[PDB]
Amino acid sequence: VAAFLKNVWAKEPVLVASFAIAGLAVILPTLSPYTKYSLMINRATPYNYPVPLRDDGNMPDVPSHPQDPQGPSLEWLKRL
Amino acid sequence: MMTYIVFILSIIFVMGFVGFSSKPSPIYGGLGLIVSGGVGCGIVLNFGGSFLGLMVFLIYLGGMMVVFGYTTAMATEQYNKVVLGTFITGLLMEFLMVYYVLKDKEVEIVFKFNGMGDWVIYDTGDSGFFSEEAMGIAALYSYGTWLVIVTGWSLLIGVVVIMEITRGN
Amino acid sequence: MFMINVLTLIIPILLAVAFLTLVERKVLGYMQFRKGPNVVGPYGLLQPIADAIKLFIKEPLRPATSSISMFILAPILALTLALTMWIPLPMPYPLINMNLGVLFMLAMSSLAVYSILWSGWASNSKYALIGALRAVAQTISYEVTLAIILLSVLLMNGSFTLSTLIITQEQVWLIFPAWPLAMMWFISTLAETNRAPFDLTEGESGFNVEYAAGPFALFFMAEYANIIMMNIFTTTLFLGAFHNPYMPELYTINFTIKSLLLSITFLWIRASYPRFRYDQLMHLLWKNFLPLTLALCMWHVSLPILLSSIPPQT
Amino acid sequence: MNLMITLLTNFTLATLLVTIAFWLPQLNVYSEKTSPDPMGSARLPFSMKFFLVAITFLLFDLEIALLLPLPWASQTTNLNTMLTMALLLIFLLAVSLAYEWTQKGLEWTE
Amino acid sequence: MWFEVLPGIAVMGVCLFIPGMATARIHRFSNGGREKRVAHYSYQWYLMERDRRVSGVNRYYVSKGLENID
Amino acid sequence: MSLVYMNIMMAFTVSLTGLLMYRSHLMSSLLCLEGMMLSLFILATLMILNSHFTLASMMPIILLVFAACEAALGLSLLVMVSNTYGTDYVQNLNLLQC
Amino acid sequence: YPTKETAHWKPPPWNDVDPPKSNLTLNFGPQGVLRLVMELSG
Amino acid sequence: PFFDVQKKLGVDLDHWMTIQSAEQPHRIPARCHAFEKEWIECAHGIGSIRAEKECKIEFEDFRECLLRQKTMKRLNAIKRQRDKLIKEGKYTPPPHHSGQEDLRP
Amino acid sequence: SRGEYVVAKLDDLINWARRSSLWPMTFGLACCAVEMMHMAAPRYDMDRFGVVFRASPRQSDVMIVAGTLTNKMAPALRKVYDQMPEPRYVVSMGSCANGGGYYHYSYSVVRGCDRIVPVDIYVPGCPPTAEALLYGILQLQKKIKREKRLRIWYRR
Ligand SMILES: CCCCCCCCCCCCCCCCCC(=O)OC[C@H](COP(=O)([O-])OCC[N+](C)(C)C)OC(=O)CCCCCCCCCCCCCCCCC
Ligand SMILES: CCCCCCCCCCCCCCCCCC(=O)OC[C@H](COP(=O)(O)OCCN)OC(=O)CCCCCCCCCCCCCCCCC
Ligand SMILES: CCCCCCCCCCCCCCCCCC(=O)OC[C@H](COP(=O)(O)OCCN)OC(=O)CCCCCCCCCCCCCCCCC
Ligand SMILES: CCCCCCCCCCCCCCCCCC(=O)OC[C@H](COP(=O)(O)OCCN)OC(=O)CCCCCCCCCCCCCCCCC
Ligand SMILES: CCCCCCCCCCCCCCCCCC(=O)OC[C@H](COP(=O)(O)OCCN)OC(=O)CCCCCCCCCCCCCCCCC
Ligand SMILES: CCCCCCCCCCC1=C(C)C(=O)C(OC)=C(OC)C1=O
Ligand code: SF4
Repeated sequence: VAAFLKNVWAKEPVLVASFAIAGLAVILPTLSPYTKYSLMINRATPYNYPVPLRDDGNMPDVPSHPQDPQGPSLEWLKRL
Repeated sequence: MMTYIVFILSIIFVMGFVGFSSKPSPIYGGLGLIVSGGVGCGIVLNFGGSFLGLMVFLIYLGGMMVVFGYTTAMATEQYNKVVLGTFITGLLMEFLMVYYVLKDKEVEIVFKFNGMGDWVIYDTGDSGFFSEEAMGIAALYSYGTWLVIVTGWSLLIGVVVIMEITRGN
Repeated sequence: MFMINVLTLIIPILLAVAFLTLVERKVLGYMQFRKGPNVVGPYGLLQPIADAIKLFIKEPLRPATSSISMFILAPILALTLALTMWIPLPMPYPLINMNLGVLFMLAMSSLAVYSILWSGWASNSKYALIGALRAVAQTISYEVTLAIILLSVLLMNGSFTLSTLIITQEQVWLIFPAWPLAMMWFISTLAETNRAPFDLTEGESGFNVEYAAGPFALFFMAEYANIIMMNIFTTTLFLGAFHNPYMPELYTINFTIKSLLLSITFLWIRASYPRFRYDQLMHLLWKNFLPLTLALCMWHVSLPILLSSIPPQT
Repeated sequence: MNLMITLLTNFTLATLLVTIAFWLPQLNVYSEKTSPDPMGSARLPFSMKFFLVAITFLLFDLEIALLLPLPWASQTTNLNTMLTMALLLIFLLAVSLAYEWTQKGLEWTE
Repeated sequence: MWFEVLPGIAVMGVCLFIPGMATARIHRFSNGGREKRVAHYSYQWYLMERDRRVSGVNRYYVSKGLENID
Repeated sequence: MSLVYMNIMMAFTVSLTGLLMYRSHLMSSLLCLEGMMLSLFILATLMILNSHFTLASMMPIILLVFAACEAALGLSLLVMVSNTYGTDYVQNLNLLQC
Repeated sequence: YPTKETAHWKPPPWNDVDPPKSNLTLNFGPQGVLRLVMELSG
Repeated sequence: PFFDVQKKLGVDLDHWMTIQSAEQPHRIPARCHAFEKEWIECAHGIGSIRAEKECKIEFEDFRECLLRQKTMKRLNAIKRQRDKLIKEGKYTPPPHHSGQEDLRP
Repeated sequence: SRGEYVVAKLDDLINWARRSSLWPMTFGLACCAVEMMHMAAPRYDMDRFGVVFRASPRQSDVMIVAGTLTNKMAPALRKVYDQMPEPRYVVSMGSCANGGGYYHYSYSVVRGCDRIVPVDIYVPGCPPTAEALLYGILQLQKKIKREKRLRIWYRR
């Protein structure tokens, strides 16, 4: 597990680098704390028009204006 | 005349097929299919298929017809009436199609075809900050999971198949 | 007014290719402890003109061609593709600003093997055909790592737009996150243009030996246009310069200096190494560059996700 | 439209230079030449290995064609699935290369 | 000595400097002293055709500001 | 319907009748087969781009890839025929009459 | 039922294997100076 | 044999690319989204035999959205009559159909 | 006259371009090949005259016959000469190529390469020095400089 590894690093350093970089690419996004922010930034990107809701009278979480407090915010993106 | 330009390309497209379907030699037929691929790519590009047209260049022409011409040049050792008659037959049938659908603005071979320029069938809006075709191809990794699995498996199996049958053992 | 812009693209291409031959002979001279041309012009500046006039009045070699038509089409295709590779190049503004300029260049460079193949078959020499098949197999082999390295870099760009690649590199050169991609890219562009140590068309017959001095000169100048173009594309891709939009000539001077140094680096690599054997650069591609290229493609897919550094689409 | 003008200009300049290079030295009256190759007249022997490297190019080029929408696919909101399928496609290209290795397909043009 | 190669490098560098300088000056001449409008997406083309319609001279680059309203 | 579809269907039928009437070479047959595939690509592409059906924009690429793999397989079969007879002539492939 | 058309047909082989029905020679001539005759096998 | 594995196991292998009115990336509608939604909501569940004769109107509107045959036939008729009246000289086109009207926005 | 002046200036132009871009094909037969290699070596450096090092025979302008021509190779010499495009010149370098040399009375040597090909410059020596060969190449350039192809064409 250690003599074989030094053997293949002596013989085939191209392939050892290949399998090592591939293993990092596989396992490292599951261990990264910033994988969540990739998802959060891709859903924060407004490609479509924010089609507004008809005010039935009881929607306390939906704002009446963009500058209202309620609604989704992007403080985390400006700060990080 | 420029409002008919895609139609004009399509005419050349059909002409290019009468190039290789008449089968002069597989190398001139390869050249005719290359010219056909380029003009059919132009047809694709003029509807908004930029990525699909560059797939016609990179993968059909620069990828596959390279291998056709490569394999063909390793055969048919280097140095007809039926070819010439077939070519003029296909050309005269295509120009009779052109003459009919331009004199009548309508024709019916198997289906009814309008004779106006094919600009009339388009949409009059915008797609915003994206190509819709680019996002539909980007959806191959988000929505096309089964399609990716079966295509990549078929390509791996195709590698295995070519290595099995080209060995002779 | 646009036609003037096309001519001011493509006539300076031919002039730069003309004087690249002089620069190659001079630089290969001084690296070989001798001088290059300094008799014909002052400092040899009339050597490309004299050589062009010599080649265009040399006797036509007059081959018996298997096909006359493809023998005509192969220089036409070579020069047309070597001139159309320049039109999306952002330096700082491209002639044709297209959304998929990277993929356009990859496609039009993938079409360049037909000139080699058609000229090899259009000759009656079987050994010239064997050399053409070897050259085509070499070129299509290194196109694989071209496409995959180029994809792995454009995962940091966000699009296939070549002008966006300047915006991508405003804070740092893209050779810093992608120097292994840069070095395999650079050797792959060295093997695309059949450039030494990958020049087996001069290693012991070329695919275009049946052409006369004029048409072989046209193949030669299409090859050097490809060389300057791929060095400019590598400069745009990994060494992207500062761009003030009110002063575009700063970017033009900067990418020009970097592309000249990279073309001279091609000249300096051919003054340094012996050739590969043909199987040895096949071994270089399939067993060395392609596994690293696939591994780094996995890395450059997963890396903007794990660091939250996905570039924008627009 | 500007692209078609530029293609026509590049193709026309290429055709003009090819016409000049094939017909400017034809004006001379040099001499008629009688003129009566490593292989003499033996037919071109087929190489299985050049065909195999061209087919391996074709199959890896199809796998590349699958890989080409990744700079767009990274913009999705189903990123776990996108990353899984991207790593699966590059891994299947690597498995294709490994099987091409281990059955001696990359040999004498390695 | 080695600086004898620099005239050819200078000629070739001027020949590479010409296309970008030319296309920058032609874009500023053809577009009102400004950059050429980059319309990669149909929204950008929509805004550009709206500029061509609101200019009144069938030129997209002729911009109309607050002086065009009351 | 639209006028370009007439030409793309007529191209498919021309490549069909070329593929359904062999002359001598199997390579010319494979070229007619790939012309059929190319016309299918163009026709699918013009429909999907016309209809703005977004998810089927990945469809013609798929139609390319499989069929090009198919083309690869066909080339391999031709080469094996060429490694038996020296030529890819379709009249050599007549042993299975008895 | 043999007819005049199908009279030249013989029965197929028993193992269903038909009999299989060279290598390159190059003259690298005098074009020091050496002439070489190569027999290559790929 | 339609072994409906996808409905049995609850997986979605290929239903997503099946119709134009399905969930699209970036909520991009097809040009005939509304017609196809109306034809599907008409013909749902009642079977194909009843769906051919009972949902003929929605299906004809959707096919005429897809291929635009009646629309292009009408444009043919109007353009042909206009060209005939221009040839006879009994009609003149307006300035806004000749390009002399300083477009709207 | 005007036409004589024009064909004189065009003769000067094409002779300049031909003598300033000579491409040699060197038959490296014998000991004179070593001295042609010294004429390419950095002291003398033919490449600064526009004379490239080892152009291919189907694009070369001059055939330098540098060595002993034997009877077994004289058809190969003549075949390479017949494959050269015109204008082609022949520099005979050294004594064996000039007249047979030290092997003149041999059963197997062609007594000078001028029995096989037409020869323009005879460069004497055994071997001639690299400087003497470069002298012969500059004399060949001077011979090209006084050619009168278009003046004779205009006067015929
Ligand atoms: C773009 C601007 C320029 C870019 C740089 C290029 C400038 C220098 C160019 C010099 C001239 C080169 C001329 C041609 C050379 C051809 C020969 C050659 O080099 O072949 C390639 C050689 C081939 O080696 P080889 O063939 O000699 O080796 C023997 C191999 N076997 C045993 C199979 C026979 O090397 C490579 O293939 C490497 C390519 C680049 C690799 C970059 C790796 C970066 C590091 C990754 C991580 C490593 C650590 C592990 C993981 C850690 C994680 C935390
Ligand atoms: C899990 C992550 C994803 C992994 C898959 C993706 C990888 C990306 C790179 C693609 C590589 C494709 C081609 C791989 C072929 C491997 C088989 C092989 O090459 O075997 C032969 C080789 C000996 O070479 P030989 O046959 O003699 O050829 C002449 C050269 N000497 O034999 C060898 O050289 C032995 C090779 C195997 C040992 C390599 C060990 C590297 C270990 C790195 C650290 C661990 C990284 C994590 C992943 C697990 C690796 C086991
Ligand atoms: C973007 C920039 C691109 C630049 C490209 C060009 C780079 C190199 C520029 C040229 C360098 C210097 C050229 C000098 C040429 C030789 C001049 C000369 O001395 O010629 C002498 C010759 C005979 O003279 P004679 O009178 O007989 O002498 C006896 C005197 N008692 O007389 C003659 O031969 C007659 C006169 C010939 C003159 C030829 C001049 C050179 C032609 C150059 C063409 C390109 C010019 C630049 C183009 C781009 C800019 C517009
Ligand atoms: C109506 C009248 C005109 C008729 C048509 C003619 C058109 C113009 C043609 C060019 C000018 C005509 C004269 C040509 C040269 C004649 C003089 C000459 O040969 O001078 C020799 C002199 C160098 O002396 P040299 O003998 O080399 O000595 C070695 C050094 N010890 O040589 C030198 O100093 C340099 C000579 C350079 C020759 C001119 C430059 C090259 C040609 C440029 C124009 C054509 C090509 C354009 C570009 C083509 C593509 C790159
Ligand atoms: C043997 C025959 C002769 C061989 C020598 C000559 C041919 C080979 C060399 C030239 C190759 C021609 C390539 C033409 C298409 C290239 C792809 C392309 O158009 O990409 C650019 C661009 C896509 O980017 P994008 O920005 O998304 O689109 C504009 C949206 N604002 O899209 C656009 O800008 C679209 C512009 C309008 C559509 C252009 C259509 C071009 C004409 C049809 C194809 C012509 C070539 C046919 C022959 C091919 C080779 C045999
Ligand atoms: C349109 C024509 C423009 C001028 C021709 C290209 C520029 C001059 C290159 C001359 C040249 C050199 C120096 C050269 O060394 C060489 O041999 C390798 C050539 O190929 C035959 C050449 O063509
Ligand atoms: S002239 Fe003398 S040195 Fe030269 S090749 Fe002959 S024997 Fe050798």
